[PDB]
Amino acid sequence: EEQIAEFKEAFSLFDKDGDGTITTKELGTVMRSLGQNPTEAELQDMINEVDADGNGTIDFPEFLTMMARKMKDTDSEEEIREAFRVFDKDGNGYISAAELRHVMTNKLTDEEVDEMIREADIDGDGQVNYEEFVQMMTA
Amino acid sequence: EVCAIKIQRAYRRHL
Ligand SMILES: [Ca+2]
Ligand SMILES: [Ca+2]
Ligand SMILES: [Ca+2]
Ligand SMILES: [Ca+2]
Repeated sequence: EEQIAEFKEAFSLFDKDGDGTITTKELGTVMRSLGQNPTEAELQDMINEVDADGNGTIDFPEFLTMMARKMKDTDSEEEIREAFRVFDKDGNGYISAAELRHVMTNKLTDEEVDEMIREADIDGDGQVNYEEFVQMMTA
Repeated sequence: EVCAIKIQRAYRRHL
């Protein structure tokens, strides 16, 4: 879109010397300005994860690919978090059988919805948390 | 039924 412009700006914040590549040391600089203090090994891992051609640095195409996947994955997370908030009527961080039942009609019996909860209820507390919800929605 | 949830979410989202 015109989001490439925004991605170029973000890239330019990493590419401190404007050579069109992001090095481990430039990434290091960025992360310390955000209040993190990564090791050289941690930095290398992060570069390696994005470095499609294995040349040891991140060019703008590599960065753009990474940003587009991160944005899709961020958009998805947010969609699932919104769905979860809709179910979690009382905002307690768990979906009850009662909340699932309400939502699910808008006609299931307590027994039928208990069954749905149990299927999703990895930790056995008889409710569905966000982590369990993500599992159920993405599997 | 998770399908039904995915579909109705897709239709009634961002209200
Ligand atoms: Ca650079
Ligand atoms: Ca590269
Ligand atoms: Ca709840
Ligand atoms: Ca649970």
